[PDB]
Amino acid sequence: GEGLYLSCVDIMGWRVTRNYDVHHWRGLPRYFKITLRKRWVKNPYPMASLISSLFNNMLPQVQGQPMEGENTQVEEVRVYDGTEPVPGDPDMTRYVD
Amino acid sequence: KACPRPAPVPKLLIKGGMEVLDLVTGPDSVTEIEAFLNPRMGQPPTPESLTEGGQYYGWSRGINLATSDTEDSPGNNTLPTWSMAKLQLPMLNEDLTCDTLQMWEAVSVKTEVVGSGSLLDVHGFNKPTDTVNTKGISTPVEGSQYHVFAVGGEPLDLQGLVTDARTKYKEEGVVTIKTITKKDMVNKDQVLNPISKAKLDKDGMYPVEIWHPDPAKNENTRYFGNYTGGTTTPPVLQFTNTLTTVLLDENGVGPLCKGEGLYLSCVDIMGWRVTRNYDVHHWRGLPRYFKITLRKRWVKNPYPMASLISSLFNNMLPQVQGQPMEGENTQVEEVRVYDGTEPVPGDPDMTRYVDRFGKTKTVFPGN
Amino acid sequence: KACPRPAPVPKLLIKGGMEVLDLVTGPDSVTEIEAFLNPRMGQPPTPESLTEGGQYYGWSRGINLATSDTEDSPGNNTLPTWSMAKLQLPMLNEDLTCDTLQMWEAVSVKTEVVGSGSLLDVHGFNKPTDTVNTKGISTPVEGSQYHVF
Amino acid sequence: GMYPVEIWHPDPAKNENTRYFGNYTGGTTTPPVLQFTNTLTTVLLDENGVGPLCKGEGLYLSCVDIMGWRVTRNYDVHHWRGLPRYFKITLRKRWVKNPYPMASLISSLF
Amino acid sequence: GMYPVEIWHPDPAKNENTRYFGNYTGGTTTPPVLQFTNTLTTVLLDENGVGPLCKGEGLYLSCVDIMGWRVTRNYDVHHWRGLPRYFKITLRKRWVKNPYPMASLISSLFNNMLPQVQGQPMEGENTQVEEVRVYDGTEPVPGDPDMTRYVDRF
Ligand SMILES: CC(=O)N[C@H]1[C@H]([C@H](O)[C@H](O)CO)O[C@@](O[C@H]2[C@@H](O)[C@@H](CO)O[C@@H](O[C@H]3[C@H](O)[C@@H](O)[C@H](O)O[C@@H]3CO)[C@@H]2O)(C(=O)O)C[C@@H]1O
Ligand SMILES: CC(=O)N[C@H]1[C@H]([C@H](O)[C@H](O)CO)O[C@@](O[C@H]2[C@@H](O)[C@@H](CO)O[C@@H](O[C@H]3[C@H](O)[C@@H](O)[C@H](O)O[C@@H]3CO)[C@@H]2O)(C(=O)O)C[C@@H]1O
Repeated sequence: GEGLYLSCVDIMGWRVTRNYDVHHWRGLPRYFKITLRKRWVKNPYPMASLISSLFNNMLPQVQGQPMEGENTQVEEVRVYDGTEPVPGDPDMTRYVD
Repeated sequence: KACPRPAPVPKLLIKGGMEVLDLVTGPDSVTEIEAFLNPRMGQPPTPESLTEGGQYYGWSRGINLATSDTEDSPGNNTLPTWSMAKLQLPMLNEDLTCDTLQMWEAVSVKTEVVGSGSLLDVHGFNKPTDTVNTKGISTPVEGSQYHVFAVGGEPLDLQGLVTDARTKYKEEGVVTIKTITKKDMVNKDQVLNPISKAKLDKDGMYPVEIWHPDPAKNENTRYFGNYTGGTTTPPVLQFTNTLTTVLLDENGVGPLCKGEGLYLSCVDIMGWRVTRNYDVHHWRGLPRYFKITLRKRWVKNPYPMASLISSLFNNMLPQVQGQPMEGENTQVEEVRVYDGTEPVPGDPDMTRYVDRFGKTKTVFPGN
Repeated sequence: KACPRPAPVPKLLIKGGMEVLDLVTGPDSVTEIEAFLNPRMGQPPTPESLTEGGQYYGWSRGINLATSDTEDSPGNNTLPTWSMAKLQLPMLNEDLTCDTLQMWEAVSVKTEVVGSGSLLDVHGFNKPTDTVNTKGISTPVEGSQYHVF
Repeated sequence: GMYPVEIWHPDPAKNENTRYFGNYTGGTTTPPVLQFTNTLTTVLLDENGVGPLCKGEGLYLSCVDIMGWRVTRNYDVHHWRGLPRYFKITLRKRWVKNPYPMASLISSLF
Repeated sequence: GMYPVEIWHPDPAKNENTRYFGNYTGGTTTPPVLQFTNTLTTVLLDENGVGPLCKGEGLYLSCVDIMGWRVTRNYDVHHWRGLPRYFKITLRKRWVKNPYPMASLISSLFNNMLPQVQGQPMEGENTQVEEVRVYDGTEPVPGDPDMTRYVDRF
């Protein structure tokens, strides 16, 4: 954002009324002195995400079936980048019952 | 040591659900997505109890007829609807530098409808073979069938045509030509209403009885299927894990998911199952598998940065409402532009224009 | 370092409707024209009221049978007929000084008959499956079919 | 919408600048079948890579799509259904020789 | 001869090392059809030129052949027939990378230097494992690193 988020709590305890046991309680305030600088990072963002945003504008909203979620009807996915010599049993990893 | 080196097969990085995608891939790195759509025609999933919904799940409820020519109102479960979904994919990279970006481009896809075996159940209470002594086989699914599907980089563009523009479709819970174009149907819809065009924005909603893959002059979906009419007509199907198909286009392209989503759409009527109580001819469908193979393709960005960048920053500005320097009553009487420096002309009230290409000492007004 | 170069594809020049043709298309230009013809067999368009024309538009009206080997009356609305049309492209030649003119040549064509789904309406009023108790399905289109173009 | 199919046919002339096709599928109960596809293109190109030539800048599409009889729950009013057809005509510019140089009467009525 | 066909189907698992093919031809009176012939062969060869590799050292043949029903001239007791299928497989010897980690074998005996544990869920639908990240290389610092790689989370 360009935001600095301070957050806190400072309960001291119960203030008790000479009346009864209205233990209604007290807290104090807090000071902050942030020392901050300017640091170069790599843009986390893909600018034409907005071009994509545009496509998501011109492109209607669907209801449509579950291809994400808990009952996703996505059965499986695989990704391949390289070339590995034919594996024996491609799928044989950590055996646990 | 040099134990002979096995054949080179493409190396799987990781498999698993959609999240596997999350992982940076690289740029040649392909993704295989198996998934499927369940056949939603009529009775919805929700009445989970096989008593309350009788579990007609994946079955046209009953077949709601018509009064007579005058009145034909179907039922919202006497109505098989276009089944579909959208796969949401990761965003890939940019290069505002060379103004070029990469997209999710589908290539091939194997698909298969499953459950053709199910239509070998021949007990149960359908009309028996021999009605008479009430014996035989409880008659298999038969009747018209239809399977069609598509795969696209945007939803399916469709077109409505119907049998009788008078059918009393409900305004409620289904998308009809009306629901889309407010007004009612006309004989035109009934044949080729160039107006009656929608998008597959919903699901289990536009019935197939109406909406059809419209061969819009334009498309980023590949689709196909077929009709097979009839009443007794035998159901026929293809069990195979062998074949792939090419979403690739004529220029070697396939679809490209604009909006990092992939769109699957399809329908699979097998035909009517028939009760004994009566000829409550209600129909069945089967689910469909999908194995989409899509790669990363580098494409020329379409619309110019500025436009977006600065189209936005101009939409940020205070909206002004004010006098017309536009439209049909511009309070602007005139505009000229100069850059050069010709030597004095003659007629100072001369004009100048440029047309579909070039610039002209406008005709001496004297035509 | 450089720029990735997307695959080469035929560059669109303009798209829209017939007006587009007007563009000085050059010579190796290409034109894609999508159009469609409505099936004018039987009932003509015109009576738009689905009560007066019943809206049989896109249907042979009734079946004007004949009287006998001697007598056979057609009934012009009991008669599916050849549907056609003409696209009027633009004129291409202009320099007559040459013994070389230029003209429009058709190359290929995708085509598709649409709406086979329509025939999935099994309710409505057609002879039922079960005539007897008047039940079943208002029996779909069936019969000889013919498609040509 | 005039010449009825029941009468007129694509006469295979000696000569033709049109490509045509289709088929009959006779029958009474005969089920209908159709082809939904986006994918396939057809070539009007001829045996010499010529395809048609819009002599007279006209392009002439023509077709007929009978599907069968819809039979009224009544009597046996078999009135039959038809469907529409899309066309994506792909066409280019071809070059030719000026025909007019065939002088006055040398071609006139020839 | 247990899984009734009536129920079970060749599931196109995302993954497969089998080649199946078949068809359903429905109907009540539907006429049978076949192909008496020893002429052509079929390739189980995979997309990458592989074909099945008998994992285990087995070759698995599976099939079904309903021809339709034989109807008793008695009543209307159909009870259908099927025929046998022959197979002629052609197999070669192929080289692959080793799949069997002896460490598993030997460390199958490691979970015996310790017993079996019940204990809370760290795999399931209740994995009290809220999170895992794996890091390997080094990149300069990014802004928001947990970037919503999906368009809709915007
Ligand atoms: C076991 C059995 O007989 N199943 C029938 C059912 C049942 O008769 C009942 O509907 C569910 O227990 O009918 C099926 O068809 C029904 C379907 O066409 C629906 C469409 O809305 O209507 C049912 O009758 C309606 C009637 O048409 C409406 O006017 C009325 O308001 O409600 C009635 C039902 O209460 C049809 O019978 C079905 O699947 O539900 C067909 C099964 O074979
Ligand atoms: C719902 C229904 O059954 N519609 C019928 C109609 C209706 O009976 C009609 O619309 C009532 O106005 O009849 C249809 O058949 C007609 C058709 O065969 C035509 C062919 O020309 O003839 C009609 O009778 C004619 C008669 O032959 C003429 O000589 C006379 O001039 O006019 C009569 C009609 O008023 C048939 O009834 C029809 O399409 O109109 C078939 C529909 O299914």
